Amino acid sequence: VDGWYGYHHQNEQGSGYAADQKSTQNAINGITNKVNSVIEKMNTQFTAVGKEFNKLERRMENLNKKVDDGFLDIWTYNAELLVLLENERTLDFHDSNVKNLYE
Amino acid sequence: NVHPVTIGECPKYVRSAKLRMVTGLRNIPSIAGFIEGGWTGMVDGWYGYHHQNEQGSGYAADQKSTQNAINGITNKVNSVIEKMNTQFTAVGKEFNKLERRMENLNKKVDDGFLDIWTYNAELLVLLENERTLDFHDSNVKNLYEKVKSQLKNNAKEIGNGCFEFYHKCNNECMESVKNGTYDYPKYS
Amino acid sequence: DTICIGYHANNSTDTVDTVLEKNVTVTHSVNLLEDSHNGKLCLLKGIAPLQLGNCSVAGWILGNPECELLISKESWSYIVETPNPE
Amino acid sequence: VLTQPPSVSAAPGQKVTISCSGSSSNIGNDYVSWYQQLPGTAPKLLIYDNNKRPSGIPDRFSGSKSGTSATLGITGLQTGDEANYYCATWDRRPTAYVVFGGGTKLTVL
Amino acid sequence: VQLVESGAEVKKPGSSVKVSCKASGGPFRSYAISWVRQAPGQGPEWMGGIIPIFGTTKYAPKFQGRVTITADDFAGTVYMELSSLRSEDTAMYYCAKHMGYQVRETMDVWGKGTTVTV
Amino acid sequence: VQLVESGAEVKKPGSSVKVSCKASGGPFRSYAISWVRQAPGQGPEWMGGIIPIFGTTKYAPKFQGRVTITADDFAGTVYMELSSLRSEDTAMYYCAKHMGYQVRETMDVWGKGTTVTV
Ligand SMILES: *[C@@H]1O[C@H](CO)[C@@H](O)[C@H](O)[C@H]1NC(C)=O
Ligand SMILES: *[C@@H]1O[C@H](CO)[C@@H](O)[C@H](O)[C@H]1NC(C)=O
Ligand SMILES: *[C@@H]1O[C@H](CO)[C@@H](O)[C@H](O)[C@H]1NC(C)=O
Repeated sequence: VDGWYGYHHQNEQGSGYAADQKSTQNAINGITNKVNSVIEKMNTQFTAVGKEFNKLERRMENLNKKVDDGFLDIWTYNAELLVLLENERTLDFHDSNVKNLYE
Repeated sequence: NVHPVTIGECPKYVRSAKLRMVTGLRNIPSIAGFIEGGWTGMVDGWYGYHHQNEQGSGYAADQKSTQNAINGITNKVNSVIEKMNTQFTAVGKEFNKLERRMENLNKKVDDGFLDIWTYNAELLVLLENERTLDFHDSNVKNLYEKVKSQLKNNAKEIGNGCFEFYHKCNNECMESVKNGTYDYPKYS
Repeated sequence: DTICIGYHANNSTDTVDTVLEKNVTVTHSVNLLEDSHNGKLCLLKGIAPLQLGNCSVAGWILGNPECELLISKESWSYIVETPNPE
Repeated sequence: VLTQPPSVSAAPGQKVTISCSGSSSNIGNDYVSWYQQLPGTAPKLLIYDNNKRPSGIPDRFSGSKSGTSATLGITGLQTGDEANYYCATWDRRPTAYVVFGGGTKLTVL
Repeated sequence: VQLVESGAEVKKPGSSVKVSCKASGGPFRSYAISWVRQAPGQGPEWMGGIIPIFGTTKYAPKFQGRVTITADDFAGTVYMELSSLRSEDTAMYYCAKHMGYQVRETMDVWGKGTTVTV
Repeated sequence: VQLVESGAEVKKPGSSVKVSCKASGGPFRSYAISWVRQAPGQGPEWMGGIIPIFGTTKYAPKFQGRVTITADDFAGTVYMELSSLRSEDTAMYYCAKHMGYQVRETMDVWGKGTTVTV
């Protein structure tokens, strides 16, 4: 319960579980760095409200709508792709850590 | 990152303050193998051997694996350069006092494009930097395994990246182990 | 009688950044960002620009009495204006 | 340096061998390459790795090296095979550098 | 791969001349680049070469001290500067490429060449 | 790394008080965070700590039952709530950080501290 990787030992005086404090620390360091980098790469939104147009200004309204929709599409794609791609690397990282400890 | 407004053949403008791409290895200046650290005495390549026998000792570089590493790194850098196109003439516009909505729309478009391109550049550099180092580590491991899969029982692995021969072999044996053509039956 | 496998090291002090790590010293690297200029207006492939000076676009195109010297110039590569023309 | 005969000549369709005798430092411990130079053009690589030929080189060109001396052999001589020929190697002892041969003029009859 | 040199030069004794070689393809190369020269009625002479990535430069003992070879990678150009010109420096210069990243005796691609007269 | 506590409080017996500690740097930390208190003329007393990622919380037998430690990670804040205040709870409180992710006896960074009077 006290870590991510560890040992189980059994000898004449008894048996029990223990956690490797050394490798868990590097794993935590890497994961924390990754999450902080992901948070930092995205900036906060400021005030952004809409505009108004009269009946003889339909082309400007359509251009405004096009710009808004395009930016929204691009940012949704970016966020989803980033999450999907990092999720696999995390699991590969954990597997490599366990294999390195065994070796 | 000098100015958004440019005339001629110019690089792309970003808000970043640092964009550096690694092409070499980790700098770990530590005779033992690769498990302890790097060798400052090996200068002509990225990976190599250190040999010690009755006639002397010395360093040498593996010309074969360094060539593939250089090929891959050069291809990666060229691809990164090619995926980004040069900026052409791009200057601003002017509006009068009754045209504030058009000015705000122009500013919004400019800011959005700048944000997107800054994000793209930074993410690309950050993601390629890790793959380069993993590539180098895999190359070193492959060289070690290729050498280990050629001596079999005629040598002892002492666990630091070095092999100790059970038989005695001169410079020709070393030059044959570093060659890929080593006669196991001859020294059995 | 002994053979060892190893890699390269030098005395470089350049550092790169990674998703999992920061501030990592490496042996070789390249810089992709430019942040310097010379601070002067200079020719563009052998063609000089048009400098207005005190004048604006309206004064240059209307024939302001203080913009006479601009009359003789009829080719340019770009136009340079002053932040607050008079 | 690498020494070659200054001039060798033979009839068309014959076989010609061009030699070159260096020392144990230049040829006796390194590979030899053979280049051809036509008048008004840059030298063209003929043989490398002491027996290998690049793509586009005909089979009638061959090379070998015994001990200290290397040999370039040409068969099926034509009128267009009259040019200068140079042997080059990678000398390495005090300060390594590329060394070219003296050159040999091949005249056809 | 094509290598293109700069134009011809006419210099005075005691002056210096810089020449450039441009290589087709990607800006970054995985092969070394060498400079060779040839006087009329004589044979080729190797001057020096440069190595990719590492950036090491090698020169010849005859030319050591007077020649300087540099490279610019983001434009794919190689520069050679020679100083203290004499009457015997009149020759034709080529830039040549190797198959590998190391400077060796085998060059497979040569340039047209450019003439330097004093 | 700098740790900043909240302001001073004046409470009545039987009430409850919540205090917060903010840590500089990235919102997510790789080290545990503990709370310590000291009465005037006495020595420090350890209250309890919290562990990153896992989220485990540990308390002291003296303070078990009355104290609650929570964390908010996306703002980088740690909260401590104490209830059933008495006259002996008047003391100065610090938030301290450990070198590792585990709660141990070695704390290397301390905060300024904030006073709670009853
Ligand atoms: C090394 O390999 C080359 C070619 O693979 C061969 O010609 C040479 O004889 C080998 N050297 C030894 C010492 O076996
Ligand atoms: C250190 O690097 C410098 C070049 O910046 C040069 O003196 C040499 O390559 C290195 N010297 C030592 C003693 O490591
Ligand atoms: C521009 O205006 C300034 C006023 O400070 C004047 O001194 C100058 O002569 C004018 N013309 C030019 C070409 O600068």
